[PDB]
Amino acid sequence: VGSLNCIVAVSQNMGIGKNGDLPWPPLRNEFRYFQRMTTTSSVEGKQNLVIMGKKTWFSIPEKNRPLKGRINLVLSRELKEPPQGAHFLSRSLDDALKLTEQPELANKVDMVWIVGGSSVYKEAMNHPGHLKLFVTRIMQDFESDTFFPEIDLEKYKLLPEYPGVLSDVQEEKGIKYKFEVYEKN
Ligand SMILES: NC(=O)C1=CN([C@@H]2O[C@H](COP(=O)(O)OP(=O)(O)OC[C@H]3O[C@@H](n4cnc5c(N)ncnc54)[C@H](OP(=O)(O)O)[C@@H]3O)[C@@H](O)[C@H]2O)C=CC1
Ligand SMILES: Nc1nc(=O)c2nc(CNc3ccc(C(=O)N[C@@H](CCC(=O)O)C(=O)O)cc3)cnc2[nH]1
Ligand SMILES: [K+]
Repeated sequence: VGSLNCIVAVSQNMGIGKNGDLPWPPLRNEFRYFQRMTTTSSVEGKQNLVIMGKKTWFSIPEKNRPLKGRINLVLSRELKEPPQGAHFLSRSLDDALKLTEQPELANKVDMVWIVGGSSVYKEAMNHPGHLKLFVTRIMQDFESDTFFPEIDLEKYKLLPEYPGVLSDVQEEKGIKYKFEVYEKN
């Protein structure tokens, strides 16, 4: 796999989660952005793969699992088999990427998206070679118990724009946010 994508939404205090859910009220267009970015593939015959930790999997409402139109892979050191509805299970990020090149997934996976949580992001972001980080900056503090680190501008560049990503401040339910894209090579 020659590129990875991470996608995350963060509060001003770097929060991503609280009590097994998001720290903020539901932002429907932000969710639709997540859906669009992770699902969209114009390569006929293939789907994108989403990789996530176990707590992130159980944080998705059961009626939306597995995430439709995507191959869903969960990371766990304890399971077993994939949780009910998930397509695949791997014991590490390295194992997950290796799995995509084996016969079952060989001609089936287009883009790989890392969708959380904290550990999965940390390792992906240190992974050699090309990485893009799609970061939604929610422009408020929210009480949180799970966090995303400050991005190191030594390794990553904030792209001034990116095709298909809106550049202006967004607002839903009185909450302002903006879509950012970072890249390292
Ligand atoms: N705002 C946002 O963009 C997002 C928010 N969230 C929020 O974050 C919280 C969940 O994230 P977090 O608490 O970080 O948990 P994770 O989703 O990362 O789940 C943690 C568990 O996943 C497994 N795991 C994680 N990394 C690896 C690895 N590299 N290899 C093998 N197994 C791994 C382990 O399972 P085991 O113990 O079975 O080994 C671990 O205990 C929730 O509040 C959720 O709502 C989640 C994603 C994005
Ligand atoms: N940008 C971004 N925003 C997030 O909310 C987000 N959340 C997580 C993990 N949490 C979740 C929670 C629910 C769903 C979910 O049910 N998504 C469905 C419905 C989308 C919609 O309502 O429009 C999906 O089909 O993607 C996805 C990820 C990871 N990266 C993110 N990245
Ligand atoms: K496709």
